Amino acid sequence: RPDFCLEPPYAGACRARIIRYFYNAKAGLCQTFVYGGCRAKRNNFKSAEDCLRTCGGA
Repeated sequence: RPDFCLEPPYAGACRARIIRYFYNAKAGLCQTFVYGGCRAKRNNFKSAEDCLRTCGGA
């Protein structure tokens, strides 16, 4: 699995409330989180499908 998928979700410092997905590697699930709109890291997807396609293979 890609290393960036193992990183914790990153809201960042900005003040928007944008629902995004991250791969939760303990759960083995893509989950939602609130992204603030700046400085996104890579474990931050616009859909569950994109998250799972990227992060959701061994």
